[PDB]
Amino acid sequence: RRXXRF
Repeated sequence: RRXXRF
């Protein structure tokens, strides 16, 4: 979630 959201 962190990576795609960022």
